[PDB]
Amino acid sequence: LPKVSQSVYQMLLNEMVPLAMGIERQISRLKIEEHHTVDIIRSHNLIHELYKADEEEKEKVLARLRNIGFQIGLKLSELLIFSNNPNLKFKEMDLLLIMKFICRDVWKQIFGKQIDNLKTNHRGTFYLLDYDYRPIQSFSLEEDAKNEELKMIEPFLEIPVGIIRGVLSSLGYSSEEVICLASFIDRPTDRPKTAFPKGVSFHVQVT
Amino acid sequence: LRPCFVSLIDESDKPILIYVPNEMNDVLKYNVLSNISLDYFESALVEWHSLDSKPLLKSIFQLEGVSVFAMLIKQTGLKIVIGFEQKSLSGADDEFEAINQIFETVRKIYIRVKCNPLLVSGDEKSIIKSLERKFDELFI
Amino acid sequence: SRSLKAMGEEIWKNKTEKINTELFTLTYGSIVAQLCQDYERDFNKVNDHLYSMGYNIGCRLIEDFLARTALPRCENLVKTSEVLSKCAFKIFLNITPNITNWSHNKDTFSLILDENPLADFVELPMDAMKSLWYSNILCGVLKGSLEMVQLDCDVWFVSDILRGDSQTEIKVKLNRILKDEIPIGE
Amino acid sequence: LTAFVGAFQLIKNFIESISIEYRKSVRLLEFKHYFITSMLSYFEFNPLLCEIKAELLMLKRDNWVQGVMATSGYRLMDKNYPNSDVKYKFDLLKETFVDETVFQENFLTLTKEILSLFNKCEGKRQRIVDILSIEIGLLYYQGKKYEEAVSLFLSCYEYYTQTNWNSIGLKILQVFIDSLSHCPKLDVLQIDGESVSASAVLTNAFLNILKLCKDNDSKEIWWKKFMDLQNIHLMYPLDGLFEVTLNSKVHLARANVSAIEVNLKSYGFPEDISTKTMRLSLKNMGGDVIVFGASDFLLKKGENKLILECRDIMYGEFSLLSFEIIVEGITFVKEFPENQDEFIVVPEIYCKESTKVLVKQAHNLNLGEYALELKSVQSDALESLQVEVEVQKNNMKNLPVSFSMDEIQARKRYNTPFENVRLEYYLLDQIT
Ligand SMILES: *C(=O)CCCCCCCCCCCCCCC
Repeated sequence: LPKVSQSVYQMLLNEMVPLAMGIERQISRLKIEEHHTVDIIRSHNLIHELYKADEEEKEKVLARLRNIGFQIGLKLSELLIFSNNPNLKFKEMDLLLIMKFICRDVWKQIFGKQIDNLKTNHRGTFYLLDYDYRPIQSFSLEEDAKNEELKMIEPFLEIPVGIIRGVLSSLGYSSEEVICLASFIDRPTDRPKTAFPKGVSFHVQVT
Repeated sequence: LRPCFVSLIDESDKPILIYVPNEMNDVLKYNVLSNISLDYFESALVEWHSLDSKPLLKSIFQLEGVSVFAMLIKQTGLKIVIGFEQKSLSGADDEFEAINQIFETVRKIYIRVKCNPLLVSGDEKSIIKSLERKFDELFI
Repeated sequence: SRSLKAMGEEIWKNKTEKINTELFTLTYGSIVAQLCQDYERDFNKVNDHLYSMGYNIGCRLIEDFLARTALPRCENLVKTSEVLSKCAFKIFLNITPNITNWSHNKDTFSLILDENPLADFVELPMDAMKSLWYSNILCGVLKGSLEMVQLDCDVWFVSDILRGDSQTEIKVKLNRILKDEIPIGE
Repeated sequence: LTAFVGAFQLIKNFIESISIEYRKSVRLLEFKHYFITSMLSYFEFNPLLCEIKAELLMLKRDNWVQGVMATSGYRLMDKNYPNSDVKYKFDLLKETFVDETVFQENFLTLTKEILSLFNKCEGKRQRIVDILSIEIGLLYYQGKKYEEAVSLFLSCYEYYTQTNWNSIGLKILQVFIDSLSHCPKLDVLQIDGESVSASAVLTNAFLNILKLCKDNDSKEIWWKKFMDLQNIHLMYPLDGLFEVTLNSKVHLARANVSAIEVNLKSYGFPEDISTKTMRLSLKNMGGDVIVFGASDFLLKKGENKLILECRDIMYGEFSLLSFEIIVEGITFVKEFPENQDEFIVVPEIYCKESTKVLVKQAHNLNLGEYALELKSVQSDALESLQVEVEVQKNNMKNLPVSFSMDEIQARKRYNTPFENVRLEYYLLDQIT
């Protein structure tokens, strides 16, 4: 079956925060393509601009990238249901089976590795813990400025949240009862020290 | 082994599309058959697959010279129901598998058209036209 | 050393990870869909923003293509066309564009996309049938890559199967071979 | 119970197989009907029990109607069948269909029995119940017993048009309208309570078929049947017959009237309509409201752009509230949504040949004697004019003015024209 290179995919999947930030500039470096002078701006410039723009524009870009991830997850859902053919139902009240499916197949198809262990409230919310989080395994600023790194690298945590939201959509629960938040609160228990120090945690709320 | 009508219904019993592959009152009859058919998915008369994680096919009923077959997609709530004639069937396993092959072909068409990343959010006027174009392209 | 054929198959078979092309198509489709969505369907110059997208992508992809292939700096249009046609696409997208429509005195040529994984399944709306390109990122990436290989080219789309034309063609006309810089020590 | 179901898939698969394989046999239906009625003999004591019996007897009656239609040719309503060249002789039961009269009654009896059996299946199966009920309705319509048909259809008056079953809606509505039309009086009917008027239900059904049916130009029959036949003021959810867009924005049209041009695509009706009055409402952020309306307009068939004039205007920002058309008898309304942030402004357009009142602080005055001056540009000939001036409270509980030294007056309404007049003023405490 046809394939495409993981490197170009990983880079493209990384690079929407500059897209989601520059679209805002166009809504609210000169050069000529053929006859008319278009303007282009770098990626790290827009990452820093998002880091220090202001709160409402930051929230707008966060919801922007959440919409992108929602589309991706919702739209890849039907493909995964066709191909893998799991044992789910349309609105299964057993959230554990849905979360097992997302942990086993969706992430195996998007990223290269199965997601790590998960908590089980059995009543309300769930936690999804990822270690070393492939797309941003090669990000950094400085030897000392680690505090700014985690605050600047925040919006890149949205596209998997959007993926989870979208996969839950078109599988029963809509985007009015479900909310999810990403964070770095996961700590490396005993794993080998990779480039990025902190794993990520997706806290998923479903009533 | 042409189909007399093809019906796609979503989770909410909103009929997505009840195409007839061209009498002036035929779409009427096929709609009545489809509406009668849509109930059996929530019926204890026949046990659905619930095994091996595969869409399982059954012959649901048959009225007034139209053999109607159906699929419930467990993991999405999509419902496919398409008809066939008495006078174009033999009933052996080879045809029972060929009609199944037609079923996956139809579901490919629906996936492809709904998967087009230019549908704005929910435009039924666009979805219906695209599905109708694909069905015309196939059955002709 | 070895032919570009052997190089392309060797690098593609055993020196790169893989994913399903459907998922890459899905991602790029999501990008273009939302750019259509949040921009009042201004197809006249959503293409410009997609060009900026593609340029920013390609300028930093070239560092990886050269990292794997390790070819010398291309000098003439013949070798640039050969390498782009034969290995540059084969590493990433696993396709082999065909080259025809050679211009006068070897200053321009055309990439024919026989199969476009970026558009495995699309039916554009009626208003887009003569406005949008949907694959501007590809030529943007090409120009960005050639910028870092230090040869400037005007690259644009002549035709697309999506709009209705018979085949998808990308003219890649060179403009000038800008030279290396020197220290400005007086 | 587990035996009963498995027996039913067994018999259903067997009848399927024997029907498909035993073809060309002239005695097929003869065998099949007696087979069905014999096989039915074992279930006689649950919801599943009633379901199975009803389904089997439904198969029975369907084969029955197939046989009688093939051997007799009398169409039952309109359900046509594949015209097989080979002839089938279903003649051993030539008692229920020797005549076309008792035939319909017998089929009605079978349908009613099946309806009862399905209705005794708790509540897990309503669809075939509803379809069968409308089959009884069509049988009554064919039998020309419209009094019962209209009463039966009053239940499912409008069920299959919001569920996107447009063809089913088209049949049920057209037959309902026809049945209501032919019989003379039918002057009082009730749906689920107080009797709704015959005119109201009739025009509701007519407008529903007009908005639902789409046949380019052959709905002219329904158009003529509406405008030749038959009031109470009635509102409606406009969406379906007309679509409205805001072309451009406000501009001057005449001396002292703002005007806004708008285009509307009309395709609910096939021919032209003389609307007596049209009105667009633009709500204000504070809460105020205004109206734009141009009356006695012949709406062209298709797409047309017209200018709406306004008389009373409050300069500022507005959000559109509701659009409306008043046809002779009916008032279509389309209420726009709320919190759009797509506000349209109404700027202070100024013209030479237009009457206006100007208010300002007085030019010449004494110290500590505050006042105001009112002018009137182009006072000229004016039949009448009244100007009302009042103050807004600011502490949100103050009123920093009195037009007197005794009472706290905050208004003085004129009744006569003026070229220039000096209004008086007295500050309360300190306001700037
Ligand atoms: C001399 O060495 C010239 C080398 C040719 C430049 C390499 C071009 C790399 C870019 C190919 C297209 C990548 C796919 C973009 C779509 C996402």
